[PDB]
Amino acid sequence: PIVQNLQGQMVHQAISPRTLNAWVKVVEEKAFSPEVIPMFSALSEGATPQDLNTMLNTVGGHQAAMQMLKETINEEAAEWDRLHPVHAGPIEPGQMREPRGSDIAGTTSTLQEQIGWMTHNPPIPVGEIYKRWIILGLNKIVRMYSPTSILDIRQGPKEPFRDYVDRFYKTLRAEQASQEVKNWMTETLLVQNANPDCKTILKALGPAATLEEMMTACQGVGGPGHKARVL
Amino acid sequence: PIVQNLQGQMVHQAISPRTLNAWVKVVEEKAFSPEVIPMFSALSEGATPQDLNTMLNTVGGHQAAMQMLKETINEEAAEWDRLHPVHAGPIEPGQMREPRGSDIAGTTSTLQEQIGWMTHNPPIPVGEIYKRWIILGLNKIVRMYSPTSILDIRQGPKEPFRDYVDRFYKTLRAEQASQEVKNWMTETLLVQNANPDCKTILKALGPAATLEEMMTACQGVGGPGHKARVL
Amino acid sequence: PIVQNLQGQMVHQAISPRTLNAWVKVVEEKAFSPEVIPMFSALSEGATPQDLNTMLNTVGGHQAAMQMLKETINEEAAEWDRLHPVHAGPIEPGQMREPRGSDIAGTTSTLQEQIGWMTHNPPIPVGEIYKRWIILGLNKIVRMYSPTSILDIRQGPKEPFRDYVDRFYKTLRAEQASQEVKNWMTETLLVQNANPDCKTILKALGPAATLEEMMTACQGVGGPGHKARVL
Amino acid sequence: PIVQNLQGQMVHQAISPRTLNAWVKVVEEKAFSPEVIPMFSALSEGATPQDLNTMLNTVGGHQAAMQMLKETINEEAAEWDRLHPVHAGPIEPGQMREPRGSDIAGTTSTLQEQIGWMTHNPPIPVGEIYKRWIILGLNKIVRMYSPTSILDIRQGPKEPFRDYVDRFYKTLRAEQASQEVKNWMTETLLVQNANPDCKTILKALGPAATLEEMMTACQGVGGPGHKARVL
Amino acid sequence: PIVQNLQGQMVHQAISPRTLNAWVKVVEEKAFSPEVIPMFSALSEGATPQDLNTMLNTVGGHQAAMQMLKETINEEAAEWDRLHPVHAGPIEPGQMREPRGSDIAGTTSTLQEQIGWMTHNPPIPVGEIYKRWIILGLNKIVRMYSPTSILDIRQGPKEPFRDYVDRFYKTLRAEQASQEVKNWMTETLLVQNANPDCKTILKALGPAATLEEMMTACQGVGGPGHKARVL
Repeated sequence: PIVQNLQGQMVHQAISPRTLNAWVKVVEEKAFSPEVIPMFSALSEGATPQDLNTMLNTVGGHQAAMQMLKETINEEAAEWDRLHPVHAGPIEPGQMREPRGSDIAGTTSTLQEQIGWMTHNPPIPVGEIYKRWIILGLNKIVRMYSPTSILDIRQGPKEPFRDYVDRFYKTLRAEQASQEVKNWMTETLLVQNANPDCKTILKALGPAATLEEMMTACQGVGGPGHKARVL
Repeated sequence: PIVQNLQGQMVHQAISPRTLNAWVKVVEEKAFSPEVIPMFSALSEGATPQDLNTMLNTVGGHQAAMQMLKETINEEAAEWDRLHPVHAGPIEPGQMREPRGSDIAGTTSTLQEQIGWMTHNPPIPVGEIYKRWIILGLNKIVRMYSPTSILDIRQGPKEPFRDYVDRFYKTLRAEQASQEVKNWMTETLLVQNANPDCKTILKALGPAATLEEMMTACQGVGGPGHKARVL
Repeated sequence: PIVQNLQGQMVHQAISPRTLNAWVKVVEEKAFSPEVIPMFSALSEGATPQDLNTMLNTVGGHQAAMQMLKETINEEAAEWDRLHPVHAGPIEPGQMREPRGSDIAGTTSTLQEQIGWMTHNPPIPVGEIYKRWIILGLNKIVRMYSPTSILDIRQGPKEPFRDYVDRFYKTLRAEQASQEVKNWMTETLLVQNANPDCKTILKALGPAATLEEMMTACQGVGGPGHKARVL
Repeated sequence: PIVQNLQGQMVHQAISPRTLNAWVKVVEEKAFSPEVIPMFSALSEGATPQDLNTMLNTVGGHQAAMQMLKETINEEAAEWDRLHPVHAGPIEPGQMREPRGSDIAGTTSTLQEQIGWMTHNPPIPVGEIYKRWIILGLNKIVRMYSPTSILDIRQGPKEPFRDYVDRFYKTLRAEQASQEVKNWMTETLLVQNANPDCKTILKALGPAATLEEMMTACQGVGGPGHKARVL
Repeated sequence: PIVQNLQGQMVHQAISPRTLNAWVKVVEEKAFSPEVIPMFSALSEGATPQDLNTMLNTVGGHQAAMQMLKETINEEAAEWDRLHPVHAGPIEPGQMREPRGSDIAGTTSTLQEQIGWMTHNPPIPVGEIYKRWIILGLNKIVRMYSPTSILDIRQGPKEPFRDYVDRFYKTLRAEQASQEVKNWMTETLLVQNANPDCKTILKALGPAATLEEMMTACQGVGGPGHKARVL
């Protein structure tokens, strides 16, 4: 990634094994979970295409998803080719050539030419384009190895209301659908699969208008709320 | 290692005992498996010929593999002797001698004579060549200690397609043959040594179809498929 | 047949005795085969009616086929006489007469007259009209002798697909079907009159399998007599 | 077929019968095997599309394979048609008719209408493109006679090496492996799937070997006699 | 192939299907036999490298031997490449580009290049250069079928002299043998192991006598072979 940004934002240092082991511990245990996306992003803000490749090829497990990520990136580098009819040398004497999808993806480009674009004035941000495409793929794998299953879950007769709404709101985050389809998940699907004693409170006070009332309401079904596993 | 933080300037910083502790603990655990090869390249980025030796000899185990690398680096040292002369014209202050394959190996040279070639204008690539001879040399270990006959690969009787292709790539990564051969293993042996019902769906789909189509297919063969347990 | 030039000077010669010696080998071998229908065409290029009659007369055996043909062609002469518009007569100097079913046979036309119509720009293409009449009867010959039944054809229980699939397309080579129906026969009935063990695999491969995978199906169920030996 | 004459005019030579009798015999004897392929190509030179139909459709046996070729030509005529649109650009007195996919196939174009593209400048190459879709079709059919697994086949215990070597190279000729691959099968698989007593010498002699040296290897399996075993 | 004078206003036309058809009929009837190679030597005069490889390709059988010919060919071309290094390359009024051994083998030349060398002055006859290497490929096979054992081919007193003629001249000519080797071989394998009543006869003649006086020797000799001599 680039280092010493207050001094100049031009001088580099290779990806840290500490950084890679925290990615490799995510990629085992949390790769399929929505939280992958901001942790990856925070880790790889300021990175080179070389850095973005090196995190994924460091991974020893989940080799189909690493392949799924490789597919998404070619599918996107293929779109850059149909989007941009780019030429080989400089179209303007005195300036850089334009990057292609392969130069963006890190196949046809040295660390020097990658940071040549980012450091050139004005910059051309060849890893800010790359990291987007790994986020398309992280969204694609979050679906592929781990779909929502929101019909399947429900509140059982001795099961707590708060913990069931904690699951549903995680499931609804992981969901990639439009807003109106998810709005029905909250105002009908939740109300339908809740226990009937929690159902009265759901239908009275509106889940599209309050939730704090219903964290205090409905504490018989799953039993007293201070004896709960999460505390 | 060399570190840089200001443009045009090189400066050394000493190898850490904690950098070495991490190294020798992932060699104890995983040996020289592909998850270590771009972690080592990231560990040894700036590393001198003095420091590389320092990583090579701090390892206590896996000595047959280490010895197969000692044979490999000095074969390459032998080859640098073959294609370049020995430096033996007389030297003076303000005159550097040109490296032998052993000066590149660090096995007849002091830190000052090394960091001199390396911080030079324009620099001599004395740290990058030795690193290369270990990265080739680990690929050389990996290919022998690779346990799995890719020719004799077969799907589990209750196994899902999704774990089968994931196992398939993971195994194929350490096999020796050039990538055109890997590509045909992937077409051939994955369609043929899947479980019988699947092997027909891949024939209907096609051997040359896109990896999403192949990853999606064959679910519920061998009993129900399954997904990551983070919702 | 005539002699081609670019001089318009189109001289005539009698049919080659060799062209007939090749044909009277072909009539004995291949006379009710699908092979004889463009193979007649291949030897009768530039034919006058007298060359088309001469091929007919030079056959000694298979008189029941040459007779059923000659019937068919006389029906087409008679068809063309009902098509013909009666009594146009010599109402233009510089204008050839309109041809009847007898002129196209060669029955009320002399050889010189015949080459006239042909060598005219645009032609009146009498010999080709006759040839199409003959090919049209030769199709009717193959239709009436050769296996053409789609409900009689079937595959036995330990019978290769390789030999079946071949004599299926040889059945429908000879048969007439409109395109829409010929799609339906190849799709529907070829799979359906297959044996239970092949047929499940052919349900499996379906219309989704490409014809290189489809029409080589069933080799591990048909055993060593259904696989190829390698010569 | 056609000969070029008098400053770009072409004039027909109708086929020789002794050509036509050979051509149908080679298919009747060897089917669609490797050898027919350069011989069809030679039949295909100096001929318009309509002749190539007369030569191809004369095949009366082998009709499943001929469906697999025919449906290749059907498919390739669609690719070519949707590639170049007929009559949608600039047009004027004296221009000739522009060719569809149907016209290259010789379905919707006439004999001297096929020559009309051929005698134009720049000239259009209707024969060679048609000839091209047939040759690609005939490279599919050779693999119908070749083994479905080339890893699982092996030489029997008392079986000749000379047959074995024959069989492997004739296999590589059907399959049409990539260049990295092919070089790796003559080195690895041929060695591994020889019989264990043919193995011991072929490992020892190795794969730099010259073919006579290699063919005079493994005569020990035959045992002692007056005959040598390479014959 | 090429028609008219090679050192003249040479012309090149498209290949007869007959020439490939005829050759491979001979090969399938008679294989690599002494009557055969002189037919191939007669065809080659006026055939281009592309034509010469199209004949070699048109042979479908006999493939361990056809490989040994392609290997022997490349071994002549490798030696030729090294012997005859390239001089200067493309010359604008000069040679279009100059051949190397793989060009003359057809391997890296297209037909317009093969025709441009022969239509240069001095003409380079690449099929005449090619022809001799190919005949060495034909010959290389037959020396394989020939016994190499001098112990086994030895004369003895029981069997007639005519019958040692095939065995002798088969092994002797299995490679290039000089006069010095042959007189060693005629004494040691033949004339020293004759019948004792023939030995003094053949000893006054000596090893470099003619074969017709060795064959007609032993006039007035009784014993084995005396009813089986020509005189």
